[PDB]
Parts: sequence; C-alpha cells; structure tokens
Amino acid sequence: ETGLDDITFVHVSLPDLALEQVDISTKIGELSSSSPIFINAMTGGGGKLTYEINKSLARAASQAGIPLAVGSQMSALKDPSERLSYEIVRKENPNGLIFANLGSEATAAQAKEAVEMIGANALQIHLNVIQEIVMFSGALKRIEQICSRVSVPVIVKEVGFGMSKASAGKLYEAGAAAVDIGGRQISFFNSWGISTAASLAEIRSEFPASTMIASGGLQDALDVAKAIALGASCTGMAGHFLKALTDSGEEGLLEEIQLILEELKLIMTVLGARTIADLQKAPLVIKGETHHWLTERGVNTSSYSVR
Amino acid sequence: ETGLDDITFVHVSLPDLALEQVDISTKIGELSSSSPIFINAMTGGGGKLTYEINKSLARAASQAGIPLAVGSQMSALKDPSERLSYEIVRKENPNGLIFANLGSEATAAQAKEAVEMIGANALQIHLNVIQEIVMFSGALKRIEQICSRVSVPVIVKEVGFGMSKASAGKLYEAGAAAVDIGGRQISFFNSWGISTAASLAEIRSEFPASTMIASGGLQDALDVAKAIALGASCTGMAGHFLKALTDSGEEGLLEEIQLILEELKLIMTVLGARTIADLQKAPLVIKGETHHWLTERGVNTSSYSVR
Amino acid sequence: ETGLDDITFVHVSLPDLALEQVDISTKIGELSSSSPIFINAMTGGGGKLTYEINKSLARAASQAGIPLAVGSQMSALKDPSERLSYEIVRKENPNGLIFANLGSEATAAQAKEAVEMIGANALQIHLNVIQEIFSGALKRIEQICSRVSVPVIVKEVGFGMSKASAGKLYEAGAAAVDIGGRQISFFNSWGISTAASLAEIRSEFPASTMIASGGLQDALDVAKAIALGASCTGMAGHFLKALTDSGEEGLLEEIQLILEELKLIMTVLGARTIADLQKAPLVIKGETHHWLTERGVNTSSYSVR
Amino acid sequence: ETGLDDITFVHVSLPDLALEQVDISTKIGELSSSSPIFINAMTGGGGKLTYEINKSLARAASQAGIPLAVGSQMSALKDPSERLSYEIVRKENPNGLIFANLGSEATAAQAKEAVEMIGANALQIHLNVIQEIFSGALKRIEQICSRVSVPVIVKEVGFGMSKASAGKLYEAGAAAVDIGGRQISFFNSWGISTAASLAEIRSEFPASTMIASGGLQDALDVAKAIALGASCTGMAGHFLKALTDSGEEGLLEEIQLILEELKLIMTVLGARTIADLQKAPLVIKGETHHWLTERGVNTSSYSVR
Amino acid sequence: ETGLDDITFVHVSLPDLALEQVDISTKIGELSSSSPIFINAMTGGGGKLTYEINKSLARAASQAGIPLAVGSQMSALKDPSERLSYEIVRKENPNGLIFANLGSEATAAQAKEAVEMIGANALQIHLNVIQEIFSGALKRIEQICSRVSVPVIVKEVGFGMSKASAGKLYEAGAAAVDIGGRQISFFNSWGISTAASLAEIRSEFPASTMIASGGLQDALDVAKAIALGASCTGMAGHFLKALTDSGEEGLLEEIQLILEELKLIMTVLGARTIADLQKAPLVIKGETHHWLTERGVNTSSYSVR
Amino acid sequence: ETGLDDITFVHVSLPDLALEQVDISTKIGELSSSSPIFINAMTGGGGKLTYEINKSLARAASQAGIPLAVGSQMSALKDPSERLSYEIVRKENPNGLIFANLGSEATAAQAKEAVEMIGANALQIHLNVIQEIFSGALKRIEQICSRVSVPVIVKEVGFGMSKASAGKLYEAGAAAVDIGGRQISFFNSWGISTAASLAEIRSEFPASTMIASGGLQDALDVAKAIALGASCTGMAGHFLKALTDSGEEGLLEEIQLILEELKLIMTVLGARTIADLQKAPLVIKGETHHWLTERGVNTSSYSVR
Ligand SMILES: Cc1cc2nc3c(=O)[nH]c(=O)nc-3n(C[C@H](O)[C@H](O)[C@H](O)COP(=O)(O)O)c2cc1C
Ligand SMILES: Cc1cc2nc3c(=O)[nH]c(=O)nc-3n(C[C@H](O)[C@H](O)[C@H](O)COP(=O)(O)O)c2cc1C
Ligand SMILES: Cc1cc2nc3c(=O)[nH]c(=O)nc-3n(C[C@H](O)[C@H](O)[C@H](O)COP(=O)(O)O)c2cc1C
Ligand SMILES: Cc1cc2nc3c(=O)[nH]c(=O)nc-3n(C[C@H](O)[C@H](O)[C@H](O)COP(=O)(O)O)c2cc1C
Ligand SMILES: Cc1cc2nc3c(=O)[nH]c(=O)nc-3n(C[C@H](O)[C@H](O)[C@H](O)COP(=O)(O)O)c2cc1C
Ligand SMILES: Cc1cc2nc3c(=O)[nH]c(=O)nc-3n(C[C@H](O)[C@H](O)[C@H](O)COP(=O)(O)O)c2cc1C
Repeated sequence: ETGLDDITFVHVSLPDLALEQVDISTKIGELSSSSPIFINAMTGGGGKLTYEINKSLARAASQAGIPLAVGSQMSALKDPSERLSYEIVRKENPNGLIFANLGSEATAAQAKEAVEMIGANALQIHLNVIQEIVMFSGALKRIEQICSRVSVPVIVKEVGFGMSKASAGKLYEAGAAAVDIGGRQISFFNSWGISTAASLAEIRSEFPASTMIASGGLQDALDVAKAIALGASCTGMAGHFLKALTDSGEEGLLEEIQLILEELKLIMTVLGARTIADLQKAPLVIKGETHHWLTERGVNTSSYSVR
Repeated sequence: ETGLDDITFVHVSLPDLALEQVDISTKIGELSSSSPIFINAMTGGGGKLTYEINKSLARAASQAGIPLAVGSQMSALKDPSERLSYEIVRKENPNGLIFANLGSEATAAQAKEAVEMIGANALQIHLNVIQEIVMFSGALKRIEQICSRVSVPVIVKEVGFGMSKASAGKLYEAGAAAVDIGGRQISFFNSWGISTAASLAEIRSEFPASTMIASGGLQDALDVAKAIALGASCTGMAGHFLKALTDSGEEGLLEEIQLILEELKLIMTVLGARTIADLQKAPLVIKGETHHWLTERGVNTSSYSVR
Repeated sequence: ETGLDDITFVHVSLPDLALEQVDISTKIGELSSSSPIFINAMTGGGGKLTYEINKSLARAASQAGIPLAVGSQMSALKDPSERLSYEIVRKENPNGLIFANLGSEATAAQAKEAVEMIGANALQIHLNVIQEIFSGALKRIEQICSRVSVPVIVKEVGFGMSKASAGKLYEAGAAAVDIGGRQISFFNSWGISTAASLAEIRSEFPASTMIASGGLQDALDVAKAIALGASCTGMAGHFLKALTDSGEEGLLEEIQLILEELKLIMTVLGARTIADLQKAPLVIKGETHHWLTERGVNTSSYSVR
Repeated sequence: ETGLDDITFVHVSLPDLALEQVDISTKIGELSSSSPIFINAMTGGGGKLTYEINKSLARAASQAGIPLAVGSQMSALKDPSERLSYEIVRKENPNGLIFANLGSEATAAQAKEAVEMIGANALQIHLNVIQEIFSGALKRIEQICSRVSVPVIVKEVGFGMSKASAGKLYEAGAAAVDIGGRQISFFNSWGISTAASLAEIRSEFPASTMIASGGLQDALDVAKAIALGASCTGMAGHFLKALTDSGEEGLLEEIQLILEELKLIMTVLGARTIADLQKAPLVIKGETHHWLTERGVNTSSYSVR
Repeated sequence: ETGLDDITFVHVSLPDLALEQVDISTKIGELSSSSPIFINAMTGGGGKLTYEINKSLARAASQAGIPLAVGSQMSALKDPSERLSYEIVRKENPNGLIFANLGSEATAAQAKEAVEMIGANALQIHLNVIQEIFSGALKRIEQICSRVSVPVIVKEVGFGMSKASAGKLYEAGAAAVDIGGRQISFFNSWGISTAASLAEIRSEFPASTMIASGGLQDALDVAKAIALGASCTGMAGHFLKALTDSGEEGLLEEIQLILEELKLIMTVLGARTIADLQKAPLVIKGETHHWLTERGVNTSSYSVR
Repeated sequence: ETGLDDITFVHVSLPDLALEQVDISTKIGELSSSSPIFINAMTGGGGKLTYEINKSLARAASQAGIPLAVGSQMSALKDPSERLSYEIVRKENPNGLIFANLGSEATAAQAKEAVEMIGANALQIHLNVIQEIFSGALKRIEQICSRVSVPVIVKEVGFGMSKASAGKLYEAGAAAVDIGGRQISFFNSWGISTAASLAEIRSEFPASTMIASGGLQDALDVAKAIALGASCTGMAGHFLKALTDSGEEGLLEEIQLILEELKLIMTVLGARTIADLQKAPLVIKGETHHWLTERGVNTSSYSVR
C-alpha cells in the first residue's frame, strides 16, 4: 500500500503534445540519467546463478540505458569469491549508472571497497531498524562518516516503512545526496510506517530542491508517474523485472523495460508534461489516508492541486 | 474499542538507541514506579481461592517490580473474615506499590480503613453511574472528603465510559492525584461514552502536567505505548494477567509480565524514545472517530504530529 | 465447531411430562452417575493455586452430585508436594465419582498409582499423537486397562475419533471413549467433528459407552451430544470461569442452573430419562450429514425413530 | 420463515381456464366454506376497543363470505362485560362460519361454554407447551373433542407440528390441525417450518384436514400452503392492520383483493378448484427438501404428479 | 438466468479435429438450415424505421446464410403500409429461411395470411397466458398447425416450458417448441430455466425439435443449449444492437464471428457435427440438477454418455 | 483450484508408527524413485541463465535424490548452443532420474533425439490442443511411445483429464499421464480439477500410473494427490522461487523440508508406505463430490476403505 492510489492527476483536455516531444531524462543528484526508472537487483542465493542473473540485468540495463542497483555487497566484501558476481555488472555495463549497496552497519572503509568493487556512480545505504530488531545506535554516525569519505553520491534507502521529513532532514544534513523511499512481535508493526506517497509529499515540503527516489510497490507506469509528480526524481523497480528475466531472459526483460518507459511517455503526453520537471509540477489531488496524514503533519495538500 | 487504533506513531528511521538504554520508569503522582504497567486484580468470588489468586499476584508483582491494585475491599470492610484475602497482598509484597480499592459510595472512614488494610500507597475510587443505574448525588462530595482525610494519593477511576476534561477537572480540583481512564434499557448505552484515546487527549489538553492512567482494553505493548504517548503516566492490565495465572501459575504470570515489559522497550527503541517522558512526546497522528471527536471538542490534534 | 449445530431436534407438540418426572441419571460404563454432566478440572500451574482450585472444584462437585475429573497427575507422580493437590479432591469429596488423569505415554504402574492417589472411580487416558509430532501407544493403553480395575476412558483431544479408532480402544479394554473433536498449517481442517464421531462410533457400537467433552456451549449442546449417543458430557472452561468469577457458590449455581436447563429441554422433548433422550428424533444436516453419508453411517434412523 | 420459499410451482404454458371458472371453495373437516382464507381475530386488550374491533372483523367477514376465528375466550368465560365482545361476532355475522378459541388448558365445560357463547361452527384449541415452561394436555384435548359437537381444530403456535403429533391429535378426535410453524436461546432454531409440517403430516394422513396460518405474506403463500396439502389458510396481522388503517371498507377490500389474486395464481396454474390446486406439480428445494428427505417423506411425488 | 451456467462440458484432451472439418448445419423440424443460429427480429415501432431495420436484418441474414424470424405481423395483417415492412424481408432474402410471427390469439386464417405475406418457411406462435392476465389457446394452436402447411414453432416467452406443455403442443401438431425461460410480485421466482426445460422436454421426447432463444450470451451458451438438446438457437438483442452500432456490415460480422466461435468450441470438444454436439458429455449442477432430479429427469446420462 | 480442498483425510487416533519407519519411495510406471516428488524445470528464456538454472536444479536434484524434469527441448533440437543447457543436467546428475520434454506436436525422431540428449529415464509429452486454437495428435503420441524405449508420460496442462482421454493415451502406449488441471472467455470455467481427474481416471484404471503436478501448495496437497491415486507429484514454481531466493543450498533445503513434512503427515495417518497412503480413508465433498457422483465414480469407497 504505497498510498499512490490516493493521488489523482487533474485531467488535461488540451495537452498540446506529441509523444515524440516527451523528454523523460532526469537527475539523481548531480548524476544524469536518461531514464526515471532504474532496476533494483536482488541479492539472491549467491553462487553462479546470482552471477548470471546480474550479468543479464547489467546487459539489459546497458541496452535500455537505465540505471541499475546491485544487491547488498556486504557478503562479497568478506568473501573474495562472491565478489565476481558484482564486478561482472560493471564489465557488462561500462557506460551505465550503477549503484553500490551496503547496510547502515557498513563502515567508511567497506563503503569505499563496495563502490570500488563495481565502479559505482553512487552508493546506496539501506536502513531497517524494525526488521533488524525482530530478527541500533550509531546508524546516523556511520552514514555521516561514509558520506564524507566516498568519492560518489550516497543514497540512503528506507526499506518498507517510509520516511519522515525529520528523518530526511538528518540524512540530507549528514551528507546524503538523496533518499530512497520504500514505504511473535511482528504484529506490532502491522499498521506501522508512512506510505510512499505521504513520505514524498512530506519530505518535499521541507526540502523542495532535494533529490528524492521512490522504489517498491510501483506496480506500473502510472505509479511511477504519481511518485515523480509527488517529487521523486527517479523511481526503482525490482520484482517486476526479476520475473520477466526468469521468463524470457535478457530479450524479455529488455522488452518489459522499453514497454514501461514508453507507457510513461504516454501518460506524460496525456498530461501535457513535456519533461520530468514538468511532471513534477503536474496538478493533482491527494485524498484519503494520505491527505489526512499530510494535513495533520502540517503539509499543504491544495498546493498540489492549484499549481 | 479504546480508540487507540486511531493512533499511529510517526516512524523514526534513525532511532539512535540501544534497547539497553531504554528507561521505562514512571511517576504516578509523587509515587515512583519502575514499570509503566501495573496489575488490576479482580475481586473474584471470595473465599480461599481469592486469597490464593491475590497471594500469587502479589508474589509475581513483587518479583517483576510492578504495581498492583486489589479488587474492591468494600465487602472485606464489613466482613472481618474476608479481610485476610487482601492483607496477604502486603505480606507477600512488602516493598511494592499497591493500590487500595473502594467504590464512590465509600466514606472517608472506610477509605482510611481500606488503605490501612493493605498498607496502600494510593487509593482507587471507581465511579460507575451508568452501571449502578441499570442494575447518584454526593459522589463528588464523598471523593472530596476522602481525598483530604487519607494519608495517600487518590486515583479516581472510571470503568468503561471514559472521562471528559470537565469530569477530570472536577476530580483534580477536588483533590484526586490522578484519574484512571477505562473508556432492558442497557441499549441506551450501546454507543455511549468517550474512548480511552479521546479521553486522554481531552484531559491532557486542559491539564498538561496532571497524572493520567489508562486501563482496560490494552491488548498489548503497542496499546500501552499509544496510551502513554497520549499522556498516560501508567497503564493497567487485568484479564491478560489473570488468565496467564490460572494457566501457568506464578511462574507463568511473571513471564508474561517481563515479556510485555520487554516488548514495550522494543517499541520505544524503534521510536527513539529513551524514557517514558520521551514516549509522551512521540510524534503521532490521530485519525478516524477519535480525530473527529477531538476536533469538535476543541482539542488540537496536529500538535501530536508536529511535535 | 462441534458440528452439533447440524443437529436439530424434531419438535414434540404434546410431550406429556412434568419437570419433576425427568430423570437425568446415566451410566458411564459400569459406573453409575446421577448426572450426565461432569467437571473437567485443569492441571493449571501447580502450586497452592491448583490445590485450592481443585479443592473448590471438589467441594462444589461434591455438593452438586456431579462427577469430577482431575487434570494430569504425571507431575504428582514424581512430586510429593503437588500430590496433595489431588489427594484433597477425595478428602473433600469422599462419596462422589472422581476420574484420575494421565497421558497416553503413562505406564500401567503410573496409571495404577494415579488411581490410588485419589481413590479414582475411573481413569482417563488422553491421546494426541498429533501434538507429539508413537508406536506402542495402543498396547500401552491395553496394559493400563488390564492393570487398573476401574473403567478406563480414553479421551481424544480436538481432532475427533473414527469408528475404527474407537473399536481399537474398545478391544484394548477401554470402558469408554471421550470424544473431544510451520507444519501446524497442515491440521487446520483436520479431524472429525464431535457430532460426526458420536454418530459414526455409535453406528458400529450401539451399546458401547461414549462421552462428549469440549465445545459444549450450553444445556442444548449437552442434549444433542446425548441424543447423538453420548452417555455423559464433560465441561471445563465454563466451570473454571464460574469459579474464578463467583467462587464455589457460583460454580455450584452454574452446575445446577445447567442441569435444570437440561431437564427443561428434555421436558419439551418428552424425554423422561437419559435413555429416552438417546432415542429422540432429530435431523442431521450440513457437513455432518455429508460426512456420515459418505462414511456409510445411516442418518435417517435419527429422524424416523 | 415458513419454508414456503422452498416451494416453486411447475409452470403451465396452457392453463386452459378463465378467471370466471375458478372455484375457491373448500372444506374444513365436515364444514363447508366458500373461502380457503379466514380472519384470525386477536384477543387484544379487552375493553370496548376489542368489542369494536371484533364487531368490525365480524361485519367485514360477513360481507366477504370468509370465516372468522375469535381470540381467546378464557376471559369472557369469567367476565360478563367482556363476553359481549364475542357475542357481538355472531350478532353481526348470523350466517357465517365462526371459530371459538381457547387454550389447551381449557376444560371440556369451558370448551362447550365458549362454543355456545358465539354459536361457533368449529372450535380452536391452541398449543404451546414450550411457553408454559404439561401432562394431560392430550387427554384434555380428547375430552374437549368428545364434549363439543362441532369440529375441533388444534392449533400449534410457531414451532410447527410433526406427523407423530398430528396423528395423536387426530386419534384424540381433532377434526383438523392448524400449523403455525436466558433459556429462550435454546429455541432459536427449534421447530419445523410450516411447509415441512404440511408435507410431513400429509404423507401420513392424505385425507385428514390441515390448516396453515401465520407468516403467509400474500396470495402466493396461500397458494403454496394449499398446494402442499392445506385445506384452508389463516391470516391475522395483515387484516388487523388493514382494519386500523382503513376500517371495515378497507378490510373488506383487502379480503377481496387477496381472494381474487389467489384465483389469478390458480388460473395461471390451470387449477380450477381447490382440490386441483392440491395436486399442482411443484418442486421442493433447500432446507425443506432435506428435512423431508431425512424424515422419509417423498418429495418427487409433488413434482411428478 | 438461463441455467446454462449449471452446465459444464467434460473436457476433451484429444479432440482429433480441424476447424475445417466442423459442420454446424442443423435441422429444424423438417426444415434444413446451414446454421444453428438465427436472427430474431423485433417488431419495434412500425413506421419506416422498422421497414429499414427489417430490410437490413434480411440482407445481413441473407448474406450470412442464417435464418431470420420477423416480429409480430398482427399489425400488418390489418395495415397495408406496415405490410410492406415484412414483404421486404422476402424481397431482399429470396432464398433464405424466414419465420413468420403471430400471437397465440391469432386465428388459423391470420396464421395462413401471415405466412403468405413473407413466403415463410415456418411460423412462430408465441405464448404467455401469464401476461394476458385463456381457454381455447391450445385448440387454436392446433387449428393453426393444421391450416398452415409449413412447420409451426410454438415459442414460450421467459417462463420456460415443462415436458407436459411441450407434449401437448406436439400432439397439437407443433413442429417444434421454442424455449425462452402489484400482482407481478407473484411471478418473481416463477418458471423453469431454459436449461431445465430443454433437459426435461428432451427426456420425454428424444427426437422432437426444440429451440432455445433468449438470454444466450455468446457462442458457448449456444453450444450448451444444443448440447442439452436444442436443434437451433435464437438471438435478438445482440444482433439488434450490432445493427444500430455498425449497420449491416457490422451485423454480418457479428453473425460470422459467433458462428466461427461456435465451431471453435466444437473443435475443442471433438464434436464434428451438430448431432455430435448433442451427445457431448457434460455435467449438470446446482439448481438445474436439483430441479431435474426431483422431476425425475436423469442427469447422469449427460455425463456417462 | 485443484479441488484438493474438497478432500479431507479421516483422522487416525492411533497411527502406530515412527517417522523413521516411513517409506516415501514410489514407482512411476516401470521406473523406481526414492521420492514421490520431483522438480519440474522451466524452459525460461534460453541463454546462459537457463544453462545455470538447469545446472543448479540438476545439482540440487542430484543431492536430494528426487527426479528432475527439464523444460521443452524443441529449441535445443535445432540450436547447438542451447543443447548444452540440457546436456549439463545429465553431466551434473549422472545417477538420478531425469525426464525429457517435448510438445505433442513433436515427431518420434525428435522424441528419441530429445531423450538421447540428456540420457532421459522417461519422456514427457505435454498436451493443450486448446491453446493451439489438431488431428493426428493421438497417433503422433502413439508413435512416440513406440519409437522411444523409456516410459512416456503424457502431461495435460491446466484443463484436467477425463477417464476417456486417459484411456486413449494408455492404449496409445503412454506409461503414465500427468494431470495438471476474446474467445478466452469461453474457457473460464472449462475443465476438470486435478482431484476430479485423479479420482475419475483411477476408477477406470486402478493399476495405471498417474501423476499430479501444478497447484500443489505444500506437503498436504502432495499427500492428497497420492491418496487420490497419484504415484508421484510434480512441483515447479515453488522450487524455482526457492532457487532464485537462496540458490542451490536453498532449493536443497526446501526439497528436504517438504519431503520430511510429507513423512510427518503419513505418520499422523498411519501410512508407512506410498502404497498405504494410496488406500488412506478420506472424504470427498463439494464440487468434486458432485462431479464424480454424476460421472458415475464411486466416492464412498474412499471413505469406507
Ligand atoms: C530476495 C530479496 C532480496 C533483496 N535484496 C536487497 C538488497 O540487497 N538491497 C536493498 O537495498 N534492497 C533489497 N531488497 C528490497 C528491494 O530492493 C525493494 O525495496 C522491494 O522490496 C522490492 O521491489 P519491488 O516492490 O519493485 O518488487 C530485496 C528483496 C527481496 C525479495
Ligand atoms: C470479575 C471482575 C471483577 C472486577 N473487579 C473490579 C474491582 O473490584 N475494582 C475495579 O476498579 N475494577 C474491577 N474490574 C474492572 C477491571 O479492573 C478493568 O476496568 C477492566 O474491566 C478489565 O481489564 P482488562 O481490559 O485489562 O482485562 C473487574 C472486572 C471483572 C471481569
Ligand atoms: C488450562 C487448561 C488445562 C487442561 N488440562 C487438561 C489435562 O491435564 N488433561 C486433559 O485430559 N484435559 C485437559 N484440558 C482439556 C479440557 O479438560 C477440555 O477437554 C477442553 O479442551 C477445554 O474445556 P471445554 O470442555 O470447556 O471446551 C485442559 C484445558 C485448559 C484450558
Ligand atoms: C395481538 C395478538 C393477539 C393474538 N391472540 C391470539 C389468541 O387469542 N388465540 C390464538 O390462537 N392466536 C392468537 N394470535 C396468533 C395469530 O392468530 C396468528 O396465528 C399469528 O401468530 C399472527 O398473525 P399472522 O397469521 O398474520 O402471522 C394473536 C396475535 C397477535 C399479534
Ligand atoms: C423491442 C423488442 C421487440 C420484440 N418483439 C417480438 C415479437 O414480435 N415476437 C416474438 O415472438 N418475440 C419478440 N421479442 C422477443 C425476442 O425475440 C427474444 O425472444 C428475447 O426476449 C429478447 O432477445 P434475446 O434473445 O437477445 O434475449 C422482442 C424483444 C424486444 C427487445
Ligand atoms: C516460466 C515457466 C516455464 C514452463 N515451461 C514448461 C515446459 O517447457 N514444459 C512443460 O511441460 N511445462 C512447463 N511449465 C509448467 C510447469 O512445469 C507446471 O506444470 C505448472 O504449470 C507450474 O508450476 P507449479 O507446478 O509449481 O504450479 C512452465 C511454467 C513456468 C512458470
């Protein structure tokens, strides 16, 4: 439940645009991407299978010209053996944006080694206190240390429970180039968190010019569009691509990518949005739970409509 | 329906806390308690069984270091025989906080005798007009007389229908050290009352520094947390503990107590709340019926979110 | 669900009976009882709390005239202090029926020793090889029945009992059977309902003694269990609660209240005795009906009789 | 629920009949009636309000040609003033069928006296040993039938009636049976539906007179009751309401409206007479079907006939 | 609901057939048709709009090879101008099958005259004594069949038809029967479903011609109707709509689309001919199953064949 | 839905067995297998990703002792590079059972060549004439069985299989059948459930080998399929997922986990062998029950045995 169904674009009768004029390029921090959609690979079970799955993703990605994030490289950090499974990603995709990945427990050292491992353009640090607690002092400290010692932009990612404007503000201040929103005691967290939608609207209100990313739960192109309209500069997808891979291999995956990138252009065309920056100012109406949450949190919702 | 499901904590991505730093001690008036959870014993059927059930509760309590409230001592007041069933509680738990119990019909005399009976640290006076009417002049008068003649703090308890800021204000003014929120004509009261949640938020708005207690309906540790976040200094539980007792005796009960006290620490850890006073300022969002009720009643709801 | 909701008594317009002429006495195996209902004590958590709960259950029971079954005695078999928590049952109820209790793992020696501890009038052996996941179980039950003189009631817990299993227990020497009907997911719809078991077992052993315990919500459930073939019914949770909410005086009231409510239902049915209620015309529907039909158990006999 | 919704008439494409050729006259026991429907007065709360309601029901009834059954007369049997509230029924309706009314506790003397009070053409005796919670009931009914010359209709209230009970009442001498199908919780799903009773009783006594009252919502319900075996149907609440909302003229209209609507359904069915509607092909489904099946009552005969 | 959803074909793993070998030709009574489906024109509102709709339906029909049934001709029988709205049907479709149409009130003279108006190959007589609320109906149908040389198809509208009614129409001389299955409330659950009728009528008259019209949503519904016994199926609303949304070219497409979709279902079933599809193994469930069972119609023959 | 939810095992109170005495070995046709469960590889999208997935499935399989079926080989039959993606299966699993795979269109030469490619112990031929919309199919299957020496398992996909189709495949020489049960709308409720097929086919061919694949959610589903008659069960999606989420070590664990969970269910049932689990008393209800009943398949034998 990303809360994106609480967002409805305001219809444009005269979009005055041709699909061919639609520009979907975007900027993740200072990095330039020709796609507002990137692939979030899964760690997997390791071995030679993970290697082939990653190689395929990298090829597909390289061809579609869209970014690619690898799974956690922590294990490959201690086991020189498993390291090949990630280096193959940079070998297959030499000119594409690729993001490294490590948990918030990582040290500035490991972060550098992970980035160097695949020649990353950015480094993703994922947080997950609620999950690590069931199965946390120093997290922010560690992130702050990593940010000032890596040669690339850092993207702090929250897996599942969303992020507040306070959390985002701390990461930003600490040095994070961006944030990636993914929003017998497990019951305690059944209705816990902030929705992807609410998160974006919240963080956007306090930091208008700050890079936001949304990933997880984005079922289709309309989802991507809503997230980007709420402020996201880029969106990420995993499962969707993973399965298309195991069904039709590289050939299939590539198709699915192109298909959704074209389906986004279609939505932008119907909205009169010529570029991603235009899609970020598209009039829309927030309703339901999201609208309630934002209202109580002090976030203005009508500004999304009257703009 | 405590209305606590209308409360959702605002997620904290970087709680920056270790379970070991969590301090769950609290203050019920001037009384200090190492636990924000106390046991509300049930009167029972009397006899020697009630005696053993109370003795066990007292032992369990004494060991877990959490307060214990006995059932109404009114009957034991007129029958010198049944008195032993309560005195055993102080014998077994000599160093723990124990609250005496009497109905609002009690006199300053009986109140003193009840308190003296078990050497109570506080005295609970329960109100229940709607129940006593189906199966009330002077109630406040009697409470006011009891408060100025007992040597301990008085806790006025409402069983089931909640309490308004007006009701709380009168009891406070009368001398009550705290209030315990428990929110063929019976149909008249099917949808009658104020929810535990709404009550706390209401009373808290008019009396910020006044001791509030919440009991009844608190199914788990998250409930306790929400109540304490709404302003409660302490929460009470009965059924939950009563049954664990009859299932595994003292040994079992003790476990269940420790289990829920540790599960609360876990929630506080995920929230970044180092202490109970911190849990009382935890950003949260009120929705649904509770939010409506409070809005109409003039209580500010966004203050719980933006704080 | 016990399946008893699938049982509807055929209404009687002219019962021709007065509540005073109703006899609720029954017969568990060779044992006689003035009540078709009995308390099913719960082991609890040892300590003096059990001692007192047991003592109270024993007193009430004694005064009510209904038999009492104690919780498992495996612990008292080893601990002296705990043993007193059971001996008290007989000390307070010297003339009433009392059933001793042990698991199907118990040895004949243990069975005998448990019986002597409380001067039991019958012994309950509970099964549930399902939770214990073995071999010998049946043979161990057989010895127990041979070793003890008093009737042995083998109690199944929650999953029901088929005519085949009942028959095996009977051949082993059991005086009666007590019907209570990541891997745990496999047994979500596993079993035979209380109703289906009573009807099934009764079809193969019309004279054998059956008991129904667990789930029985009220007098009417008791009435149906007996109508379906049970000679006695057991109840725990209801009584336990009545004890912790009103003490002995409470329990004694609830025990009487339910016995009088049973006599009422029998009056409305024209059943003067427990043997009559066992021949009361009724109609079986829904799942129960299908199960019994596929299993070859006649269902119209309950209606045409 | 009467269970009549479980009855669906087999459609007739070529009825070959005109509304004018339809005969709705029937026969209650030895009594003849030009209507298969009759008013079922309600005792009310005595006083002059009953006197007037009765008088109105009597007038309407008289003008409509349909029989009228008065509420219980037990009070008039003792009070002179109240007695006039019933005598008026015959005073205003001197040539119509009228049924007297008493409880199953009534004595033969009372029965006879109630009949003479209004010059009754039949006597209703209502049962409900269920609410009275006895012995003798049946024997008391027997005497009543023997003591009174007019036919006695034993009316069951709400819980239905089995073939066994009906048979007992018939042996007792009843001319017909009127089917109306903290402890109160025991009887929430207790009983036999109106439909199930008619079908059951009819299976054992094909010539005996049965009546269906209570629940009948409209003409179609009347049609089904008769089709299932009833010789007459009773209605109260509907008429009572029609009286307090439009007076006599209203009641008289509603009475005619429903009688003409019955003739219509019969026309669409090709049933020229009441004896034909009683052999009308129909299909029994749902609960009714199961009940009858388990009770050994044939259901296909209603369809293949 | 037609009840066809209660019919599920038994799947065939190895049909052993090519869409090219499938033959959908059938036989309505003595009439031959290259299509098991036909258009059921709608009288409409006279005027030149009917003339044009009819003309279009006739053209499409003609080109598609499927028979066309015109709406009621009772008005043209009296009005010259309107008459042209039907004569045009034959003028535009000189070699195709066309059915004339009249109500069951029509007289043999009218029937004959309606047939001559369009040079009909068969005549439809629609029933619905239900809405007309008489006597003679059947006898009038008989004369009509005798007076006209072409086959007469008696069409029931919405309430279904029982084996008894069908049998009467057959004895009267009907070549086939067309199954279409404040007082209005009485007929809310009145009738026999299309499926139940076909199965019932077929059980008594295995060789007689039956038609199913109304409700058929698509090719699969057509497949089931035939499987259940129908020799032809009728469709209106679907075609009418196709005409007002795409004109003749549209209708002609929809007509072909559905015929090819039928051949597909037959291919998947291994039914090469219409006579094969009529012996296709299927399973009857739900209401239909019960109805047929209670009515004594065998249901397993549809499955074991 | 597989229909397996309509199957409930009859509970056994005294199984008399230890998990150690349970034997899950079975027999597919003439082939012997130490496991009643096998992996059902998925063709995927060629390339080195298939080569690796296959290699991993082969390794796991090999270590687990369970047979492996490869995806379609039609592509490898023509492409050399792809061929290696299958040859590797045997290279990594030299002593385990492996099934080759081809469509029902394949020619005997292709069948033989596919078998030699991986040194197959059996060959699977999948059907689905439904999606291919022909003639010869059966005759082509026959030749394939004759041309290849190893047993041929004809696999139906999603729509089930009737006793008739199974019988045809058996006469053709198939060693076993693998049950997997704008126009697309026609087949929304088309087919026979996995359960219904196994029961149906078993009724006509008590000794013939059947396999159940697809839908099986867990060990209990496996238990039921076998109980209903299957000699082996297939699983894909579950294993595939386990591979992409934990690699070989994961798959090997899930394979063992499910095999031990099967042995548990058998222990609770008292079934020591696979041949015993095939005679385990069970009750069939709902749709399955009706289908089998109408199709003339006995359902009580599953319960009374
Ligand atoms: C097997 C598995 C492995 C994953 N590994 C990683 C990881 O290494 N790093 C990370 O940041 N997220 C990881 N994720 C989370 C996903 O990237 C993402 O947050 C979401 O759960 C799945 O994306 P989707 O909703 O687009 O399918 C994993 C998810 C699964 C199911
Ligand atoms: C049998 C019984 C006896 C009780 N006796 C008392 C009492 O003496 N004094 C009191 O203040 N509340 C009494 N209560 C109320 C509980 O303390 C509390 O308000 C609530 O109903 C039960 O707590 P829970 O929701 O945590 O189980 C009693 C409740 C029950 C069921
Ligand atoms: C706390 C507790 C302890 C129990 N102990 C035993 C026991 O020692 N032996 C036994 O045969 N049944 C035992 N039972 C089962 C009950 O006697 C009975 O069969 C049923 O599961 C629960 O009560 P009911 O009959 O009111 O539903 C226990 C039940 C509970 C709740
Ligand atoms: C106010 C009132 C009084 C009634 N009094 C009698 C009575 O004296 N005797 C009797 O046999 N039935 C009596 N009935 C029952 C009705 O005649 C009838 O059987 C049924 O319960 C209610 O009307 P219905 O047939 O329209 O459903 C009474 C019903 C009502 C509502
Ligand atoms: C506007 C309209 C006029 C119709 N006129 C006739 C008619 O004259 N004669 C007749 O036998 N059926 C007539 N029908 C019935 C249809 O031919 C058919 O049996 C069915 O009720 C409606 O179409 P369907 O088969 O597509 O459901 C008419 C239906 C409609 C909607
Ligand atoms: C990606 C994919 C490829 C498959 N390829 C084949 C194949 O080549 N041959 C075959 O007989 N079945 C094939 N299947 C069917 C499966 O083996 C199996 O019968 C079922 O449809 C899906 O797995 P399940 O058994 O876990 O439900 C395939 C299924 C999937 C998802």
